[PDB]
Order: sequence, then C-alpha cells, then structure tokens
Amino acid sequence: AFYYVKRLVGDKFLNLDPETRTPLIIKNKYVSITFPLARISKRLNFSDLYQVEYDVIPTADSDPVEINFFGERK
Amino acid sequence: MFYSLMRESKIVIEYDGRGYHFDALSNYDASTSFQEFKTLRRTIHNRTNYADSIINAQDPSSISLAINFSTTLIESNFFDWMGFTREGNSLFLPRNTPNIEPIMFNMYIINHNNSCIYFENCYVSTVDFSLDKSIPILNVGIESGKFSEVSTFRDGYTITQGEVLPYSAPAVYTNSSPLPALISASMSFQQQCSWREDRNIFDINKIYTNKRAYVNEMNASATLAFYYVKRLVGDKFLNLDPETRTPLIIKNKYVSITFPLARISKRLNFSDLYQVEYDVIPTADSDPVEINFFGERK
Amino acid sequence: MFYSLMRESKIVIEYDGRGYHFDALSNYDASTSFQEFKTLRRTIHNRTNYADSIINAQDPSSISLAINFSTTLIESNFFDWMGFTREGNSLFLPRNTPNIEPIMFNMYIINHNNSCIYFENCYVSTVDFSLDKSIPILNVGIESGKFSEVSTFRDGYTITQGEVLPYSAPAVYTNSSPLPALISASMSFQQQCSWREDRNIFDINKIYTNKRAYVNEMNASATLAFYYVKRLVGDKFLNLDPETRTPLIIKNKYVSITFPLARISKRLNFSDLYQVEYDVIPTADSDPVEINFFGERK
Amino acid sequence: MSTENRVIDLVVDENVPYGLLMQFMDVDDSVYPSTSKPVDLTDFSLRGSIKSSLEDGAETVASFTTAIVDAAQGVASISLPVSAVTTIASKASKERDRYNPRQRLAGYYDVIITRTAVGSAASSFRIMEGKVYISDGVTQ
Amino acid sequence: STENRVIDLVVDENVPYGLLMQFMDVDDSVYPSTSKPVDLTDFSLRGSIKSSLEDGAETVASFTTAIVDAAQGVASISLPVSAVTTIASKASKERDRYNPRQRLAGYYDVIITRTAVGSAASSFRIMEGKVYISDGVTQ
Amino acid sequence: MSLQLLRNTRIFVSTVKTGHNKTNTQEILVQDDISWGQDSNSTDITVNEAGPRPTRGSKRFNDSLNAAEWSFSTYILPYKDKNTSKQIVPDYMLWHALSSGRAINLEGTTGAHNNATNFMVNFKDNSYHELAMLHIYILTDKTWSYIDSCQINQAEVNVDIEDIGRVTWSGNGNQLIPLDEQPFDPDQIGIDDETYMTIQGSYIKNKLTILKIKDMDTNKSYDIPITGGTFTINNNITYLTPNVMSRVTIPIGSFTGAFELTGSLTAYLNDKSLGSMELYKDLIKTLKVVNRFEIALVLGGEYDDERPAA
Amino acid sequence: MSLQLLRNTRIFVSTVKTGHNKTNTQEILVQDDISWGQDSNSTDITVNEAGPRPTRGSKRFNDSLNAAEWSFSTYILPYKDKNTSKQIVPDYMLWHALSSGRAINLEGTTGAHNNATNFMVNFKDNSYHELAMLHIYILTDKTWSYIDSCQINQAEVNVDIEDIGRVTWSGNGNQLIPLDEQPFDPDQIGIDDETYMTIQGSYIKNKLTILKIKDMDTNKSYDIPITGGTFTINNNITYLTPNVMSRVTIPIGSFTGAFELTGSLTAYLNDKSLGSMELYKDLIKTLKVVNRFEIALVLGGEYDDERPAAILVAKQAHVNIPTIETDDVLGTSVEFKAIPSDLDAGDEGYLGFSSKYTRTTINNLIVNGDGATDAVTAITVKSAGNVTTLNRSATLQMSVEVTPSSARNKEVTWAITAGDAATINATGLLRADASKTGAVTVEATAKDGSGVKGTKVITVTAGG
Repeated sequence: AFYYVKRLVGDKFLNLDPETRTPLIIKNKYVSITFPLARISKRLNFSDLYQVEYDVIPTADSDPVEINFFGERK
Repeated sequence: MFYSLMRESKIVIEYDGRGYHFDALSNYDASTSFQEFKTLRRTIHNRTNYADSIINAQDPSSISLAINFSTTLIESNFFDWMGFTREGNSLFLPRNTPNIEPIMFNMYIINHNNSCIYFENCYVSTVDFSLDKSIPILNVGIESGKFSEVSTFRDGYTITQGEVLPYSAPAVYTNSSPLPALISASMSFQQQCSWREDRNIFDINKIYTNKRAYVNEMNASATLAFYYVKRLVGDKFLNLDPETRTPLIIKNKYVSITFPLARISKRLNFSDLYQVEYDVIPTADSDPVEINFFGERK
Repeated sequence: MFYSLMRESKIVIEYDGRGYHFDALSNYDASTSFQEFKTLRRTIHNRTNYADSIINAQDPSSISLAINFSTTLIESNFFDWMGFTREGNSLFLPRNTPNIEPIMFNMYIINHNNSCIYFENCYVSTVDFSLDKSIPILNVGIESGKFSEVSTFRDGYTITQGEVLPYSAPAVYTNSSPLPALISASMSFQQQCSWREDRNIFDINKIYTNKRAYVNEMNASATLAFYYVKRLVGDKFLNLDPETRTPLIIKNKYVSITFPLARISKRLNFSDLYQVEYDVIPTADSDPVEINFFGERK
Repeated sequence: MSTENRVIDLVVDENVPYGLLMQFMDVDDSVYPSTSKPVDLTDFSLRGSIKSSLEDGAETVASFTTAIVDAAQGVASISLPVSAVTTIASKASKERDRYNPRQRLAGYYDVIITRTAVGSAASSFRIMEGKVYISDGVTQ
Repeated sequence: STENRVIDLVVDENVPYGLLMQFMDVDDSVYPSTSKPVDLTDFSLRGSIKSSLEDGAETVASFTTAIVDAAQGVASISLPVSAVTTIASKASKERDRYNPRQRLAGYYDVIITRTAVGSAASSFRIMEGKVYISDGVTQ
Repeated sequence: MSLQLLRNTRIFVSTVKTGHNKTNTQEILVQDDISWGQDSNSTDITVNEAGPRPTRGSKRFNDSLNAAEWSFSTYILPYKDKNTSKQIVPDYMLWHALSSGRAINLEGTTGAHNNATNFMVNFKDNSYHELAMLHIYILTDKTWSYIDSCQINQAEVNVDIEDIGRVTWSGNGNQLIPLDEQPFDPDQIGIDDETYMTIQGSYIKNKLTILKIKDMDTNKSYDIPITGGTFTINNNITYLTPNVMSRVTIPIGSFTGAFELTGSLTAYLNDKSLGSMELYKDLIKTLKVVNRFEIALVLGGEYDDERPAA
Repeated sequence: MSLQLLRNTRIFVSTVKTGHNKTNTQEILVQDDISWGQDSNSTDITVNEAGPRPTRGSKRFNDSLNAAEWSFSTYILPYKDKNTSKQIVPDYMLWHALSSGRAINLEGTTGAHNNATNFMVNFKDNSYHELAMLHIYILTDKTWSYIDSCQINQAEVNVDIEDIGRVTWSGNGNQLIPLDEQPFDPDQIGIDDETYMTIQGSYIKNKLTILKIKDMDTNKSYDIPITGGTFTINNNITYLTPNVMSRVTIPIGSFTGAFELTGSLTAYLNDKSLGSMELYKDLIKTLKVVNRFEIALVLGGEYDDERPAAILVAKQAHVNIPTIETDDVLGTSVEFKAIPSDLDAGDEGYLGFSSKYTRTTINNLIVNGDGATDAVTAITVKSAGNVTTLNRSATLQMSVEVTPSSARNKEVTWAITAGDAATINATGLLRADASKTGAVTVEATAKDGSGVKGTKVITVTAGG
C-alpha cells in the first residue's frame, strides 16, 4: 500500500500501468523478502489522500523467492 | 513530491465538447483496477509453484458522486444524460427506452500540478435522493470503461453549479390531499445498462477496455415512510390495502416528482411508534413520470 | 389524529374461544407485507419502462414475543399449543408428532381508540429461553397466514399473567451429581412447520392468504456452556469424549427441563479462560423430554 | 473528442547530449480505417527556450537547437548540445529531493512550430510545454 | 520494465573488485522475448566515483573499463585493489542502516559511447547509484 | 481607535431586516451573562507513512461554519402599556417566536396574545417546521452587528428563591453579520424613562412562590412549600448546514424538534396532612406507568391585592 | 537513611550513555513542575459463573510496561558563550532533538544551529522516523537515575503576559533505569556561576510581546496588541511495545507522527485602522477554505538597543475564522497553524533566539531567515544618466540603488504597472515605439521577499 505520488507530469517510473517483470524487495533491518521478478498490479483509491495498492506475485520463470532472517547486525 | 488530496480536486464531466464542472460536490468515491488471467500449470512432470498471470483487461470503474442541489440546476443534466426526455425544466420518464445504447460521456478528476485521471465511455446508471429532514443530496452512480492518466484536461470555468438551495420540508400529496405524518421520502431512478464484453483473439497480448453497452431497462421508484396514523375507526383513506392506481406527488419547494398513476404497496412495522412504508412504482399505462426542477420562486 | 405507540398496546391470543391476554410482555416485534408479481414486458415493438405489477397474496407474518415467566404459568400454553402433551404442570415431548397440522389460533394486538391488527391462522413455531445470570425470558415465534384490521376485538380481562417469578440461579445435574462451573444454559424447542401454498387459477384477481400447514418435525434441544474444569489427572467424569446416553436435567427453582437420555457433544474453546460447550439432544429411544413449570414452592 | 497531452516534462542527463525527435502525422477517421500520412515539413521551423520561471522577467537558462530530420517521413528533432546541458545544470535549483538526489528542477520550456512565407499566413502553434529536469551526473 | 539504471555497488575492503556486465537486447514483440545480444563495436565505457553530486566534488576514484567478447555483448568494469583502498580511505564513518558493514563512499555512473561509428558521438549513461565500501576483517 | 466594553451592549429583537419601527423592534434588557458568537469547523490532512525518512507535514482546510450561538437573561417584567392599555411583557416577541410559528397577532387566541387583564402564552399553534423568525440586533458601544434569521431554541426559567424572577433565552442563527451603518436609531426604538418606571414598578420575586399540585386520578390537592426549582420550554431546534468540499458553507434552514415542557421542583418533607411526605408515599405506593397531575407554579405569589406574577 | 526532596533535583540531557563530557551533556535548569515516572499495565482474570455456589476469585498478571513519561519547564535564556562567541540557548540539544533527526551540528544550516548573531532552529530536516535520541539524567539529592533513549514529543510555549518567557518540554522514554553509581561528576558538567550570571543578564518577558501578521493574499499588515497566547511544536510520537503473554515487555522503538506547529492568540477588538476588528471582519467576510498569512510572534519586544527576544516565524500560515470572546472587554482569538508549501518540504516555520536583537536584526531574520544576513530596506530606481523622460523609439536601461549596502540579495525584478507605452526586459532595457503619448511607470522589487518598492513615473512624450 502506497500513497499516490508522482514526481513528473507524465511520469514513467510511477504510474498505474502493470509491470510484467520487475525486481522487488520488501526490506527491513531484520528481514528481507525478495522477488527476483515480480508481477505487479496497481489499484488506485480516491480516498482522503490518494492511495495506490500493489499486488506482487512472482512471475512464471522467476528465481526462488527469498526470505532472509537477520537476528542482529544483519 | 506531489501528493494528491481529495479536498483539492475538481471533477469536470465532458459532454458534447463542453465541460460541466460539477461544483457543490459533497463527496465522491472512485477506484481503478485491472483484470488478470492467473492459471497455475501444475503437471506430473513439474508440480510448479509459480503462476502464469497476464494483465489483459481493465476492470470497469464504478464512480459515485454526491452532489448538492444548486440554483442553476446543472444537476438535472444527469437525468438528461441518463435518458429522460426534456421539456422546459421538467424531465419525463419515456414510455419506451429511446436508444439501445446509453448516452456516453467522458469525465475528468483534476488535481494540482497537471495531474488528472481520465474516465472514458461513462454512463449514468443510478440517481437517488432522499427528501428528508436533512439537506437533500442526489448520489449519482456512473460506470466507466477505460481509465487513463493525462497531462492536460478540460476544466469547466463557466459551466458550474451555483449556490446550494435552502432546505425545504418535503410533502407528499394525493391529488391535493396531503398525506399525514411523513418521515422520509426516498426517490430512486436507474438506467440498468450492461457492458457487452467483446474480448476476442485479436486482443491477445493487449489490454482490453469495455467500449459499448446496452440498456436493459429504465425505471422510476420511490419508497415512502410514514407513521401509522388513522383518523377514523375502519378508515377507508388510510389503511393497509394495496392501491392499484392512485395519483401521487412527492413535492418540495424546489423539486416535485409526479406519478400520474402509482402502484402502492404498504408495510407495517410494530416499532416504538408504528410505521407504515410505501413502495411506489408507476403503473403499466401510467403517463410519463415527471421530475420538475425549480431553481427559485418555482 | 391517533398515533400508535408500542408501549400502549395489549396482545391477546384467541384460542378455543377464550382470550389469553399475555401480560408481563417485555417486547414484541411484528410486520405485515404483501406479495407482488412484477414482470416487465419489454418487446422488440416497444422496449417499455413500466412494469406490470399486481398484488395477489399476503406474505405470511413473523411475530416474535418476549414473555417473562409468571406465577400463573399461562406461558406454558405456548408449549401446549406447540404440540407438547400435558400431565399436571409438566409438558412432555411426544415420541411422534400427534397430528399432521399444527394447532391454529388467532392473535390480536390491541391499541387505543378501537385500533387493532388481527393475525389469523397462527401457530407457535419456536420457543427458546436461556437460563443464565440474568432474568430468564422465553422468546416465542409464531407465524401468521392472514393479517387484517378490525374495529372490535377480544380482550383478556381475566386470563392474564401474574407477577414475574423472582430470579433463581440455574443448575444442571447428571442424575444427582452437579456439573461444576456453569455459565449459560440455553434451551430451544421448535415445531418446524411449513406453509402449503395452494394458490390456484381460481384465485386470480384476488388476494391469497395461507391457511393450512403441516408439521415437518418437532424437537427439543439445549446448548450448555461450561468452564473447562478438571479435578483429576486423566479424569473420567469430566473430559471431551462424547456421551452416547446420559441422564441430564437443567434445573431451576421454577422450571426443570429433563432429558431421560441425552446425546452430548463437547467443544473446547481456548479463550481467556477455557470454556467447554455441550450440545444436548435426546437420544433415539429416550423417554419423552420433561418440562416442569413450578409456580411457587415447587 | 479525446484529450491532447501538450504538457510534457523532459528529463535531461548532465554531461550527456539530449536528443528528442517529434513526428507529425496526419490522421483521419472515416469509412475506411484510420489513414495516416506523414506531414510534409516544408518551411516548418521550430524554436524553443527555457526560463527558470513562468512569471515575466524570468532569466533565460538556455535555448534549444532545432532541426528537421526527414520531411517526407514528417520527422523533426528538437535537442541541445552537451555544453547547453552543462549550462542548464549550472543554473538549476540547488534544492535536492530525497529518494532520488539526482533530479533537480531546471525551469519551464515551450516549443513553437511555425511556417513563415510570403504566401503563408503568419501562424504559430505551441506544440508542447512543460518543465525541464536534470539528472545530475558525476562523470566529466 | 521501465527504467532500472539505479543500482548500488557494494565493494569489499582489501579485495579487488570486478563486475561482469552481460549486455543484452530483449524485445517483447514475440511472447518468448528475443535474447539477441548487442554487438560491442566502437564502444567505450567511462565511469568515475565522486563523493556527492555538488559541483567541484573531488574524484574519489575512476573505473577501469574492459571490453572482452564483443561478439556476445559481455563487458567488464573493474578497478585495482589500490583503487579500493583509496575509496575506503575517504568513505564516511556512518554505516548503512540495513548492513552495519557498508559505508557510503560516493556516487558513480558509467557512460557508453559510440565514437564516429556513423559520424555520431552517441554517448548515453548506462547505470548509476551509490558505491558502498564493506569493511573487511582479514586485513 | 477604541475598545468595546460588554456593559454598553444593547439588544434589539426584530422580525424584519428593513423598515424598523416600534412594532417590529424593541430593546431587550439583558444582563451580564449575555453571550453570542459563531464557531467554525476545520480539518487536518496528514500523511501517515511507515518507511524511513517519512513525510511529516499537515494541511488545514476551512470546511464549514457552525450555527451562530446567542444567549442572554432577562427579568420577567409584566406591565400595562399606555398606548393599548393591555398587559404586555417587554420581550413579548421572544415569547411569540417561542410559542408559535405564525405571524404575531396579540389580538388573536394562539401563541403570545395579551388582554386588558393579563398577558398569555399558549403553545396550541406550534406545529411548524420553522417557528416565527427573528433577527437579533446587537449594539456594542458604537459598532453594530446582528444575527441573521434566528430561532428561539429554548427559554430557561430558574425558580431560585431569595432572587428575582428571571428567564434565560437561548437560540441559533444562520450567520452573524457585522453591520457598519446604523440600522435604526437606538435612541427612539429603545425603551424610554416612562416605560422604565412603569416596568420597575413591577418585579417578580422568586421567594413568594406558591405551588398548586393536584392528582387528577384521586382529586387530592397537596400543600408543598417549595425550596427551589426550574422549568424549561425547549424546541430541540437543529440547524442544517450543507457539505461542500470546495467552499465553506453556512447553515441554510432549520427544523424544529420535539417540544418539551419539563420541570424540577425541590421541597422539604412535611409530615402534615397533604404534605410532601404524603405525595412521595402515594407516588411510590401506586407505582403507575402514567400519572395525571395538574401543576400550576405561581411565581410571585397570590394575594387579594394586586401583585405581579408569572 | 534519608528522604529525598524535589527541590534538590538536577536534570542533565545527554546523547551518549558513556564518555560524558561538556559537549554531550549539560544541565537543564528546571522548575517546580518537573515530573517523571513510568506506569505499568495489568489485567484481572475473573471466573463468571451462573449457578449456585459460584466461584468468586480473581487473579492479576503484570503484562506490559508503558513508555516513561517526563516533563519539565525551562526559561528561554539566550546568551553568548565565551568559548565560541556564538549565541546559544542552554537547552540547545533539546531544541535539536525537537527539530531534526540528524547528529547535532551547530555549524550547519538545519535543525538547531547557532551564529555570531543569533541562535536559530528550523524544521527543514525532520523527515525521520526516529529523531535525535537523548538520555535524560535525573539527580535527586544523592541517588541517580535516568530515562533510556528519550525523544522530545513536544515543546509547549505559553505567551502569558506579566510573566517570564518559558517553555515546557514533554516526551517519552523506553524505560526509566535507576543508577546506583555516579555517571559523571555533576559539579563539573553543571553550569558554573559565570555562565549563570551571563544567563540571568538575559531574560525574556512575555509582556513586551509584539505580533506581526500580514495577509499574503492582500498585502495587509495588521496592528494587533496581544492579550495572551500559546504556540506548540508537536511531533505526535507514539511508542510501540510488544505483546508477550509469558513475560512483561517494555517499549522497543518508536515512530514520529505528524509534525504540527499550531497556535492561539487572544486580543481585544480595536476599531482603529488595521486593528483586530478589521482582521476579524475580513476573515469572516472572505470565507475562504485556505488562508495565506505571515505570522511572526516576537517574544521580548523589538527595540533599537540590544534586547533579548525569542521569535517564531510562520511564512505560509493558516488562520482559522476568528470568534468574539465576550468578556468585560470584548476580544477575539486568532488560532493559526503553520502549514508547509509542500508536504515533504518541511520549512513550516523556524525560530530565532538571541540576547542581542536590534529591530533590523529581527526584520532580516523574518524576511531572510537569518539574523546575520542583511536585507534590503528601501529602493529608489535610477535611470541611465539621470534621465527624467523619454521620447518615441528610445531606450532607457534603468539601474537600481539599494539600502543597506551590505544586503545579501542586491538584485531586483522589473515590471510595468501603470500605462502601456513601453516594455522592459529581465536586465531592465526599457524599449518604446511610436504612437506612445501617455505616462508610463516602471517598478522593481527585490528577490529576497523583503517587500521593498522601487517606483518612478517617467513622462514619455510624442517627441519634438
């Protein structure tokens, strides 16, 4: 879940178009789930502040999804 | 960077090449989404875990607007676009649906810094407002086929809604005899269209957007809530028997929905104070349902 | 004019030509409605917008009463009317349903100024009360076939409910061994009848009202809630194993529901404090389920 | 009936020449399907300028060099040399943005295509507009 | 897809660094995307590591470009262990949040270039990001 | 260049926004506790992120204005005017706008209507969604202002013995509007010294308060000497304001609620016949869902010679 | 064997748990209202039966500890230190931990940073989920204790006239830890008598409070003598504590909320020009969803000679619709909130503290952001060669002279306001043409936002 943010007029990086394959990682100081290739679908809600919502699943030929478990100091 | 606030927005409806900026907008809700075809090809060779998902269509959007009544009566165009015939400032419900396809229009949702969302191939599918002891407001519901992001847009500088109409108590009549003890008169009008999905093999590897639709039916309806009141023992005027045909009008100082002949069904609730509820629909051979829009001084 | 307040009402049940005015009524809920046949005849000639709706039947009413226990035990007549056999002040659940059709009675809901609503062809379809740490109350549920508005009525001046019985803590026994840590004992009894719709072509252009019904089944049920308590390690008396046949009684100072042989199923919830829940139904060959009604001093 | 997109925001790369080419195509919707023929750019010239602000009196950061690549295919290219990129980089706003320190706002730009001849009408046309951003580079 | 030029390099202390770029040209017109590699002729890569983006920033180091196997498109960017030491000397003392071994050393970008292959200097940036030194223990 | 003091406030009640004369506007003698104003609503839109380096910024929007609040206290001061020779209370249009939703007609028989004997107010004609509409005019020192289209929400009357008979008015208005020019000359419309003498001749003292209570189901009149009490006339009027996201809005119309006439009466327990103890014991012994009592609270006392009373 | 009195408490603010020196820890002069502590949560598990002879027994479990609460009040006491000769407030690290989430650097330009002229605090670098982290050390008589990993939740400043300028701090900590051994010698770290004399030389009196409010949409400065007010710097910091059923837990980390800079200002209604009445009437007549006001609350007053002062500046503020406060003397309340130009831009407002503010210093603080950077005060525009007129088809490249001569921004813009007989470029090269027989004007304004006006009426004629 994001806030709908655009930096340019007609931006290419941040928009609502689907992304067939893109490397994604949801990182923390103690855990990091890695999608080597991801299929992202976007959904915009015209709420109080516009919010976009992603739907990330690994692609057909994507490498295995990583889940790292860092105890302390990575 | 640029965030997008709902309060800092402007909704402009593009019809016939003119922009109808609908000010006096209390609240609107919208969403955009895509349709996927996700299949998992688990085989005896490889019991895989990774699906085969491709985005191939845009799910139709469902935009709902809540618009206050205004003195310039731009909001009656929603009845006009939904299919009602116009004579002066009164909108008729036609005996038959005029055309197979609804009236299509585009809509913009403007925001600061040239940001916009462009809904296309829209049609008004629902309009209902409740005449009650609060300020009346009509919630319109439109369905889009294609949504897009555009840089420049259409902004209705001139065509705009005026000041909101002052509150006035509703009153429902039979001919000219008032119906006592009104609680809440809710009116509903619909254009129950349906999308004609024509996704074919020529659209493979492409994103499909709905474009054409047909009208299944139009209707005018109203639900009236009263308190169970009787003036006589064994009264004939006020009772629970159904009324096959009776002239009804839900009147206000600024709007009056007229049913030349109505089919009324009654429903009694044994609540704290007994309440009867009507279900008013026009009859088979009734004359067209009237919707008058009085700005000021009728 | 005359408004109708629920607090200013009187519910009288007419059975066998005598009026059973059920005082000590905490709350009742009822509704009346009609059935319609609304079809839209859209044709290639005229794609019309006006439906063809005719009111032809009265939807059966569902009246629910909440009645406090009373010292004169008029409320046991609901078990009597629902099908239980009577011996003294105890009601038996018969092994077989006595008759095909239930016991039919009429009911009035009186109000001031000769106002009344007349429910006819009623039958008691549900009776359930929860023996708990609050004052017990049995919610009865009756279904009507025909409702009407009448001027004069039947008012139970003499047959009435007395003073409400004082609260007394419930207790469930096995033979004479108490079951520890009771929370809430809820009992349920039903007469699951079904309306036999016989609307035929001789009723065209007329309003049809259901008149006859047949009993699908009768049953007695109880759901018991305990705290998971064990007195020994590997206890045999208190555990989670099912009990095919065991004598149970949910006893109070004024009522005692007896299952001569019961089929108990247990369910454990790992909540803040562990709770076990029973599901008590009489067995196949069990003797008739008892329901005793003690007014005072047993 | 649809909308245009005259507002386009450009992003240049520091120390690298920037090249943008525009193709003008004639279009029509008729009984036969959409027929497109390239517009012949004869006597068609372009001219674009960049200023740090919209308000009058804004400092001119730089100007674009205009050229026509292929008249028959209706292709015109609008670009600036690397030295102009450096000039715009020097005059850009120093305020950075987190999550991407590279981009900085440089100003606003416009492009007018005109056809000037004795027999031709004195007609100009603002084909585009928008803002110019800079992707700061470290090499060179 | 879109653009993914921004990738951060984590170079190791006391160890020489070498990166192997398999240049490629994927096209998604046909459903199985074409695996055609670009052909590396008249191509040179240049990259400098400079602390901060402000003008006049000191050049922390400079990448050493290697072009090998031009037919199949691959190429190598590297820098000697002495360059690694010079980078690690000027790195900031503040450590990265996610890894307590990395320290921000500067910024970088490599720029491809065609030198008069068609009488055109078609030079554009390939990639960019931040360079992180990873503190070693062996030496 | 001047400061404005509350002590120099003067309040005029009007039914018209123009053509102000002595039959449409009169001064209302108010006290220290007078208060008026209008509040505004707002909203803060804040971004609530979760990542490092989050955005921490807010933004405020004015969205609506609330209904104007006004309140003041006045003394119950019945008297007879020289012009009509009919007993009238100076704040009679306040009583009318409280009582009925029709045009004021003292000659009639509903709402606030007077007589050669007494001034009377009955609520037999208050079945209206919008009662009689007033306009409170406020004069503080030199500057003028007024509240547009007011409605009398309630009238509090506190029976506080060893104090004078007083009534507290409350209400709401569509909008408070400051006026730069004088609407009408306050010297002429304001009450003159002669009527002031006539009014101060008549005061109602809450101490001399007799109460007459009778059980209509038993025909039992009780003798209850009061200690302190209060009764209210409440309309439960709610003001409706439209919701517009692009522009701030002020209330547009109102709707009267349920008319309530409640009270509370404190007294000592008396063992004498038909005293407080007998009433209390009868009420707690009957335990009836509904009661039929006749209550006649007489402020100012009853006497053979002429005395003021409410 | 001793009782501990609150009057003997001494508070030290630290950024390190070891190696305490004079640059990491300083004493904070607190008042009577100091308070600190930590509360604990519990739960009762009770059996609720219904039968006769029910079980009536309860049981308590300690389940979690709440975040430690601390609060104290301090006087705003700007002064210059002898070591660095830069104006600094004694509780400067509190201001830094309130302002920014980076390491303290008084030499920088964000957060709490000082100068040879004034001490300044701006919130341009507060985009952090965990601001600068402090450790409050408490010394009561002989025993020691401290709160671990504190964060400055807010700073209340009450403008209470006939009282001294004071600020109230509040915050939360992970855990309150009692220390048996002395962490550092409080005699050395605590402030000595010399700096105490220097501080008490400078006090800020809330009575001498001038306010500068200007409507940016209309260019209307108002003269509002204040009666009483307050402004807050709030972080809305919430402390997260884990839920474990088997063991009690203490908060582990926090997350800053939405940064709010609000205020409330009470004043009497004035009928004079540009008074309170005019502001109230304008605000209730416009009825606008958004307002753009410039508010500069100047505690301690403005004077030609050097005086102590604390200044809050809100460049783009939002003012609520005022209301009239009916008292013995009629008044009003001006509730405002400093909003940023963009949400992720910061710069909602800033503060400047010093014991030496001449009027010019506070003016250039307000219009330039720093008390040291001078700002233009007046302009008279000059032509090319002391020319008084112009004829048709003649150029006039006009120049500018500015005061003071040391202003940082000496440039101006160019514009034509009255008449249509000439055009000007960015540089100022005015150009005319034929058929120009009217009087045209020229204007210039500085780029530092001072509000300086440069005007000249050139009498352009048709020529000889």
